[PDB]
Amino acid sequence: DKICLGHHAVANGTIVKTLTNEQEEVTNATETVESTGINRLCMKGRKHKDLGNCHPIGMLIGTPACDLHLTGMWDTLIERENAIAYCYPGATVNVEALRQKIMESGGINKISTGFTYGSSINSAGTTRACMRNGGNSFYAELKWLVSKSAGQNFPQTTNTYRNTDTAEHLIMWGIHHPSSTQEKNDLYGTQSLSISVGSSTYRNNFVPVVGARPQVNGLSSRIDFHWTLVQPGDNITFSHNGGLIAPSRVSKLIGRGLGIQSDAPIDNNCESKCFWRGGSINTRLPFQNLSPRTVGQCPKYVNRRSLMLATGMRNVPE
Amino acid sequence: DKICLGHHAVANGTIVKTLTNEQEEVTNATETVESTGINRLCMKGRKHKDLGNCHPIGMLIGTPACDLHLTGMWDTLIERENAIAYCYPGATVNVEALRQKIMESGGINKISTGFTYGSSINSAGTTRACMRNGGNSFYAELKWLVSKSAGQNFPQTTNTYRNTDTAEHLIMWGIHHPSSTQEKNDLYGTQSLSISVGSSTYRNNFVPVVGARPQVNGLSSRIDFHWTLVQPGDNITFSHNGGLIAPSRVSKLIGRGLGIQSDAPIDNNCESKCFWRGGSINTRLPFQNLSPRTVGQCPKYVNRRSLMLATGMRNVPEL
Amino acid sequence: DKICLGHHAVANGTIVKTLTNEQEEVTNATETVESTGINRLCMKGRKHKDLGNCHPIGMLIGTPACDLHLTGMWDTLIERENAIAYCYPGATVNVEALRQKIMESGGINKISTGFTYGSSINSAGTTRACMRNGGNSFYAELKWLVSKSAGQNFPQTTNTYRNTDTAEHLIMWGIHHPSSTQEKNDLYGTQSLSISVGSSTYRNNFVPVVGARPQVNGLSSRIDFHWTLVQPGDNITFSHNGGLIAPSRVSKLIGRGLGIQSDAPIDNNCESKCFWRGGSINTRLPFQNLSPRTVGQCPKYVNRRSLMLATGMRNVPE
Amino acid sequence: LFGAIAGFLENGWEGMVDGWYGFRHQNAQGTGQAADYKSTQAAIDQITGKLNRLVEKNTEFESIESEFSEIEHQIGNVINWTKDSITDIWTYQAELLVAMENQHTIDMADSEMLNLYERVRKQLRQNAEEDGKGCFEIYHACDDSCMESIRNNTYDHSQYREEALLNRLN
Amino acid sequence: LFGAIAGFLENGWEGMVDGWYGFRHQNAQGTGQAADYKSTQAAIDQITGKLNRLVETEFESIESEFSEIEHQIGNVINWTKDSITDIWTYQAELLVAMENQHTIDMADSEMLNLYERVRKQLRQNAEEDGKGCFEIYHACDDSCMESIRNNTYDHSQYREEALLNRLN
Amino acid sequence: LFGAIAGFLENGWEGMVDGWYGFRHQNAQGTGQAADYKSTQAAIDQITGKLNRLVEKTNTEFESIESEFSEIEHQIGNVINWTKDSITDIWTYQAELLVAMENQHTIDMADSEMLNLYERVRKQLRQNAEEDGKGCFEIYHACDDSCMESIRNNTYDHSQYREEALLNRLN
Ligand SMILES: *[C@@H]1O[C@H](CO)[C@@H](O[C@@H]2O[C@H](CO)[C@@H](O[C@@H]3O[C@H](CO[C@H]4O[C@H](CO)[C@@H](O)[C@H](O)[C@@H]4O)[C@@H](O)[C@H](O)[C@@H]3O)[C@H](O)[C@H]2NC(C)=O)[C@H](O)[C@H]1NC(C)=O
Ligand SMILES: *[C@@H]1O[C@H](CO)[C@@H](O[C@@H]2O[C@H](CO)[C@@H](O)[C@H](O)[C@H]2NC(C)=O)[C@H](O)[C@H]1NC(C)=O
Ligand SMILES: *[C@@H]1O[C@H](CO)[C@@H](O)[C@H](O)[C@H]1NC(C)=O
Ligand SMILES: *[C@@H]1O[C@H](CO)[C@@H](O)[C@H](O)[C@H]1NC(C)=O
Ligand SMILES: *[C@@H]1O[C@H](CO)[C@@H](O)[C@H](O)[C@H]1NC(C)=O
Ligand SMILES: *[C@@H]1O[C@H](CO)[C@@H](O)[C@H](O)[C@H]1NC(C)=O
Repeated sequence: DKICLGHHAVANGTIVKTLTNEQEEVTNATETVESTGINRLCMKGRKHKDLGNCHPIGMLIGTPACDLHLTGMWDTLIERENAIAYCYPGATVNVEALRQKIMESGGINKISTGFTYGSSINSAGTTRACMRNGGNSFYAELKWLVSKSAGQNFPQTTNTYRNTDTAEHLIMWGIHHPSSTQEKNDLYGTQSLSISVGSSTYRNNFVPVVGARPQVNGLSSRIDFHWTLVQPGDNITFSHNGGLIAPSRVSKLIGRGLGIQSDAPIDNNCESKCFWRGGSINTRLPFQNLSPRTVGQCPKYVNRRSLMLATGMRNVPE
Repeated sequence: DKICLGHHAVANGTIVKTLTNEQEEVTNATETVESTGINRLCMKGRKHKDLGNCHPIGMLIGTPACDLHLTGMWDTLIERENAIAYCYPGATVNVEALRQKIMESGGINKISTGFTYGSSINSAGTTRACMRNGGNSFYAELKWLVSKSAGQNFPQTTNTYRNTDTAEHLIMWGIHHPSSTQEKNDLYGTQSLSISVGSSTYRNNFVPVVGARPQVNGLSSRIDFHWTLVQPGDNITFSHNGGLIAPSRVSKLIGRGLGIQSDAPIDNNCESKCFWRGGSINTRLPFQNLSPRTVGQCPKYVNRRSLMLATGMRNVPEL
Repeated sequence: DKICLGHHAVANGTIVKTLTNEQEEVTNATETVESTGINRLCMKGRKHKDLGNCHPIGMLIGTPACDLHLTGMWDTLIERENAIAYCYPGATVNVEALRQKIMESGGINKISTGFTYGSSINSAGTTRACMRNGGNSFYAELKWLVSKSAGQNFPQTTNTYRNTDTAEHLIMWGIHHPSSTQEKNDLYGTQSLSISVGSSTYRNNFVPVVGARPQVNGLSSRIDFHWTLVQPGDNITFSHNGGLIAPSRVSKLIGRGLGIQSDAPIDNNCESKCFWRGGSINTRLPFQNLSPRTVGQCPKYVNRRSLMLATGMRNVPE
Repeated sequence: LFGAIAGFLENGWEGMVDGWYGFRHQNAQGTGQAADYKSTQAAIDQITGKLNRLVEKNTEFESIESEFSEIEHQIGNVINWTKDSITDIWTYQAELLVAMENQHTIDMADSEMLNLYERVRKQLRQNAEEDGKGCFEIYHACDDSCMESIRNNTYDHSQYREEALLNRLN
Repeated sequence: LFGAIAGFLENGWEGMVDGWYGFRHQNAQGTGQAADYKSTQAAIDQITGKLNRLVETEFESIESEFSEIEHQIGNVINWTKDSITDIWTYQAELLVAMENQHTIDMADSEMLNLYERVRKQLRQNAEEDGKGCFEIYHACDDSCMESIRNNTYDHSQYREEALLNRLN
Repeated sequence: LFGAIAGFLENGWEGMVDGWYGFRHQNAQGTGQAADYKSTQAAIDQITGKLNRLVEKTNTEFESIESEFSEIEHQIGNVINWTKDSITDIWTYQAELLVAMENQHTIDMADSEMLNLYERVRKQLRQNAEEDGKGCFEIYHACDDSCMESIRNNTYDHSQYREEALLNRLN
């Protein structure tokens, strides 16, 4: 006559780790490390812009491939891998800080600069390198100023952008470095060239660096870009002599957005808060081993395939 | 007959979290996260200097607002929200590194460069932009060198400072960027302008550049400031023919101090080791939630308003 | 009759810390924080390289001190306190990034530029500041160009290097800054000196500037070194008038290595994965208090002399 | 560690699929099995308590390293050192967490087995004795309804004490 | 957990104020309530060891409060700082959760140690009722009770009587 | 905490170099001592396990971001400094906690293995013995040297001595 106490067990237990013991068998366990991701950019509930083959830099200066991305509002901005910033050769000074400001924004507006040029300047120049609708063109947001009368000295010119708004504006310009002394003289005259840019807080000077001899060597025609922020109430003045690629518009970065670099297709039916190069991570687990490079609200990356949390007692089979 | 065992309880217990329960009632508990803080700078026990409306850079070049702050000794240096660096407008290359150097120091002495200039140089130029006694002045630790005889070519000039001391010195100079061709010509002549500076450990060189800009304290002209450390036993040589704003004193940073950016008022009767933009934090607690930006010796900032550490048994009151 | 249960104890117990007790006596315990290191760089099993008094930078430009270190291969590169980069006094732009690129590298190959100069140029400038075999010499990988006919204008000159390899190349050059007018005139002639360098990803102009300066290694004149990465298929051109310190060879960094700055002699018979200024750390403990600066695979640094882990019960003495 | 699961209890019961803890009994009429509701819930609630903290979620981060373009070499290295540092910290914390949690989970399940066993012992009072394998040898006839009153915690020990004592003693 | 607090003891005594643990009893001369000083002090001391560990580096600024920070280094600083804060916040939460779990079970423990001390003390003169009480099977006056609290009770003195009582 | 090691067992036994826990008996033949191997290996096995976790660290490869021999740019130096010090405060606090927590559990574990041996013997003795306040069992029948080993051997059959034992307990 007898009453016996005991506990359950299962035919197949799971192995977990404790302070005192690896290989400790328990009745049940769940995974604390998310190892599987969604290979798509879940954009439900997000006002987003996919930039396609348009690089964020391209947005501000108006490269043909960004003509549909010159303005917008968004809470999310998506950058793709081989996007185009430039149609004419050259590069942007301080490029990564500018790209991050753009990728941090919630949108862009454009404001016209109001710049006009005297009779002795041709401002409507274009180039075979920058094709738009099958025609020679140029950056939408800029003007290639040259001497209307070739070989002649570019006139000492003055231009002033005034920010009459209540937020900082981002103005970009370019400096043209000619491919030879022959090219430079024809566009801008024999005179020494100086391009001066001055605000209340920013000052700088630019001198076109003149290339040599063949076009296929390293010193050939390029337009390099510079930028700065213009504060509300402040003016910025360009004093130039030939070589300035002048802004016909400046940009205004608006609010905050989340910046995503990824080549994953946009899926509008799923919602997510964490992204990486490879797509999205949606999970309640506190750790992930998908990527050390994530943006948004994410589980912390860990160097482990599996970390099992016991959800049952020691499993003691008969 | 019987004897019984029991534990106490209280009418009103307090809720804590455990590993297994977020709503677990216990007899007593206490905070781990500091929430209050003090909206003043507790400076009791510190040799401090409040800079007021003087910006740390201004100490070195000698802006008027910094006249009571050109030398000193301190263990705490306090910077304020709109302190002034520049009377004559411009900027300083690597300005934030310089500001942090000054804000880590425990003081500054000044040391004359002993610079002298030939007859054809007027070295005491002044401007409306820098004022002492309501009249035209200039940076106390620099000199605006110009042609004594206007429009004339500024002479080729050499000036050498020699660090005969046993610690490194900080020398600052400016480069004048005029606002117009005419103005540049009046000050320095029509000749090409070149300034080159060189020590054993440093080489750079500069070109005064003319351009139209907005007025800042009524000026469209600009002075760009530069600086370098001159080591013990080394000399630094200025070669120039117009455009040099020449240093008349150098600085020496002495020792170490804690630098604070905050506009909370100074309070001399209370002491602290932890400071932020609002004044101070005094607590034995290991965690605080007042601000993610603190300097000194502080509790660690956390993203929670409250974490209670139980200091009693489970609370099991009568039914 | 009676039977009794008990545990063991020892005369001399060891104090450990718990959550509830600062001074708690247990039977045994062991240290969890390593305090002892080896006073040697244990280099066994590493293809290592001890640069001795050769500074990483001097490897690329070929200072006399680095003659034994101009090419090579390694998984570990050791830099030393007395290390020399410059014989002819000067400085290098972004010197710490460059140094770091060299110290992560796993070797260096050197490739001729092929630069030739006509009869107006003496390409064999040498100096007492750069002794090599008891004779006056110069950077091994660079050439001091000067006018063959003393005092005459250095000719306008164009040199172009093409990277025809499949990896990037690092090319270094220098700009001479004479110490007097007389020197500048003798070396290059009385003309205005201009040097411009251009690739697809670099454009710049330099102007030699005369200035009086203290003697370093006997010279008051200086050389400013510049550098850039030339990509596969790209070309980089030098247009120069005098003042250029031209590359005769360019570099190629190969693969990956671990950079060590240390004072300790090498031991090629001991093994280690963890290094600091004072040598190596070979321990199984998770923590150390030797140095907060270490490279490689190390225990984590902690601000504590000792941390005792109990390996036995409470000690209750008789 | 408490004494029961993988302790003085020899093994577990695969058969008992309706709870975590329970009773097997032996009497003149045979054999029966039953699970204890309260003790299994107490263990299960504490597990879910743990799980709830686990899935507690957070801070928005933005990119500090470009996926598709080059970063400056030196700040690149700093970011690298920093991320790898942060990652070793979370790795270690995640190992610690589950190791500590798992230990405590195990020991907690043990403790609820013991507390059940202890409750029963105190009920039976002087009417049973322990066999050291988790069974209580009862010293009177105990029919199905009597077994029920034990698991149901209404078993009155005084009702059987008289018989029980003289069976324990003769 | 140990079976006592919020366990086989139905509830706490709000009326005990001179300790965390103590004795209630019923006999001829009436009832009483005394707190146990030893058990109360092993619990409290353990608590103060944790508050000790609780209350035990100098940092300077790397973020200008009043001037612009270069943008790229600014984001690296934000990221690093937010990552440190996530770490400390997770550490703060785990510390308290883990500590509170232990404090409660330690409290429970010390109560069971006192219950266990008494049980072996009384030996074969008493039987537990399951609600935390020992039914004493002999006459036990106020000086017998303190004898149980003082841990001075000699079972052998009252044994033979108590055993005649337990068996009839 | 379990009631045993710093509790109802007055003090440890230095004399027992034989193992971690064990027996001391007293019978007509004499007094003696033995160490129980199961219980001690239970405790030690959990210890060597904590130690395996302590040294089981595979490690990330770090490179240098601070120059030993040349100066680093000031602002970047200060970011680095602040980061490394913030990492070190974390590891320092982690190492302190790890040990403090581990040590607390190691003691209480050792206490538990002791209480579990005691309970095993108490139950095994059944109605032939009673406990004093200390860790001893008063056995109410003559127990042989062979009988004593039969209690540590876990082979002691209580039904064999019960009648005798019950009689001594009551008379
Ligand atoms: C830093 O600046 C210092 C000041 O110019 C430099 O020191 C100078 O270097 C020059 C040349 O190397 C030395 O010049 C010579 O002097 C001797 C006579 O010397 C003795 O007499 C002088 C005059 O009373 C006295 O000051 C000295 O201590 C000696 O007792 C002549 O025979 C030579 O023709 C020549 O004129 C300077 O003496 C020397 N000055 C000092 C204070 O040492 C120093 O070179 C600069 N450092 C660097 C890195 O360039
Ligand atoms: C930017 O330029 C405009 C004009 O070039 C400046 O504005 C004038 O400011 C004065 C006094 O503030 C007013 O009396 C005028 O009416 C303004 N002009 C107009 C048409 O609005 C302005 O001050 C400049 N900003 C800076 C910072 O220099
Ligand atoms: C580099 O030079 C070679 C030979 O002239 C030429 O084939 C190539 O197009 C040049 N590279 C570029 C990108 O211009
Ligand atoms: C002391 O501890 C170390 C490691 O835990 C161990 O090797 C040694 O056997 C212990 N010594 C004793 C006295 O047991
Ligand atoms: C850094 O973070 C703070 C807090 O959100 C914010 O005000 C600031 O814009 C951020 N800085 C950068 C570099 O974006
Ligand atoms: C950075 O911190 C280290 C540690 O004290 C110190 O040696 C060094 O001087 C500090 N460097 C800077 C940037 O001031």
